[PDB]
Amino acid sequence: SMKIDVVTIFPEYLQPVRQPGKAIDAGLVDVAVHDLRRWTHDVHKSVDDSPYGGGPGMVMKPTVWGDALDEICTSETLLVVPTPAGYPFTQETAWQWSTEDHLVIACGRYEGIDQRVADDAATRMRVREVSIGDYVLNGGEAAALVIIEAVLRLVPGVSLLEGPSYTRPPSWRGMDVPPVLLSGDHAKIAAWRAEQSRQRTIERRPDLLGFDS
Amino acid sequence: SMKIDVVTIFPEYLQPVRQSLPGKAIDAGLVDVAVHDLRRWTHDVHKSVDDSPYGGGPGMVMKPTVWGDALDEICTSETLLVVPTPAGYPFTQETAWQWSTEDHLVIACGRYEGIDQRVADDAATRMRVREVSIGDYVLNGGEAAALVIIEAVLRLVPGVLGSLLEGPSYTRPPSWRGMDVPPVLLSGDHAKIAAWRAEQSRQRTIERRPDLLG
Ligand SMILES: NC(=O)c1ccc2[nH]ccc2c1
Ligand SMILES: NC(=O)c1ccc2[nH]ccc2c1
Repeated sequence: SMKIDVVTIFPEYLQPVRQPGKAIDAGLVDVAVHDLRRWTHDVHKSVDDSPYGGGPGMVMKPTVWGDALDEICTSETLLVVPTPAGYPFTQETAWQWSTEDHLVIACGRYEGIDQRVADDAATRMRVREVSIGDYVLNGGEAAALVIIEAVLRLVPGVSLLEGPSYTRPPSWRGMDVPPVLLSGDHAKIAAWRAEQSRQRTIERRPDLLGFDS
Repeated sequence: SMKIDVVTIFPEYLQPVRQSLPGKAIDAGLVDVAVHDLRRWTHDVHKSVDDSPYGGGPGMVMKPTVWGDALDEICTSETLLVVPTPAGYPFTQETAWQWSTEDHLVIACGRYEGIDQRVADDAATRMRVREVSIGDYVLNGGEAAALVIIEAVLRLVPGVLGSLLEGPSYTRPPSWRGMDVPPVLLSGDHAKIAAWRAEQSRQRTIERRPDLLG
């Protein structure tokens, strides 16, 4: 069983998590979404301020985050902070996190979260700053959705690129399913599929096989 | 001015990003995101979208006749057809920049073990097709990848927003739970601040992303 808390200033953006939806329905995992502004005290509910040292944009204040995480996290929590400057989130990471009791995902907006939030949390719990890929999102919420989906499907009770797949009809718009796939010859099918995967990995992801680019 | 059509068997997944678009950008006709239920193009009363894989194996494959009809209706010769797949080329910020100038993106969201390959192969004979992965992890389907792609692309579209890793950022208060903001940031020596940030970036990139440094 796993508990996931997501903290965000846009809780409505996390609704796609209800599809993970079937997983929540079957009660293996519970996912709860929290509005960060719940932990503000001024009437303007401010969560951001200009950066020390200058630069464009705003930084999320540590005070509000600290109060939220104080309430939501325990010492057993794995605190996950999406950020383009994070360690890479990979399938290995997803396997690792799949056996955790409690994930808390802190979703940043603006130019990021004051670094002391993660630093303070790390004195009490395990903290993981991670990137889901080399592109810029408008905030951590889409990353949270990717992480949740990748992790939940590995929870107990829920190399080379995959080649092309085919299903019926065997001829469509004058394009035939590769004949070997209709042959029923398991050895020849396995071989053809390995060759397809090789071509595809070399072409699209040569890095996976230890080649440049 | 970009139109994005997304085709999926879970259209509700994409509704929050649809509603997150700034009214001003929609009012100015800079952007439109439309989401379509793939089952609109099914042929049978059971609204079947998948079938068993030729050659055997686990899971199911999405039917080419259904996808073929959907894309026939939605795509034109000017369309850039995006197909999220773990077997794709990597989607990066460079990709997002390239696609941000397109008039029409169509994102085909697959489930199970993928879409019959003839769908993309046939589409590629009359439009540009891009199979892409958003990272090295497995999702249940393409919807979360579509969300990522839509966000990354649209924030580059002129209007809709109205190397090395970045280092740490700080804001008020100057002291918090025993941790001080690095005094250099308060120094008013902006050449020194820039050099400090550069070194923080170098150290963080070495620690977290050595791949970025050859
Ligand atoms: N690529 C990422 O993982 C990423 C990019 C931008 C972001 N902004 C807030 C969180 C976040 C994550
Ligand atoms: N990592 C990806 O981009 C990814 C993983 C699994 C998927 N299933 C369907 C589309 C898709 C994309």
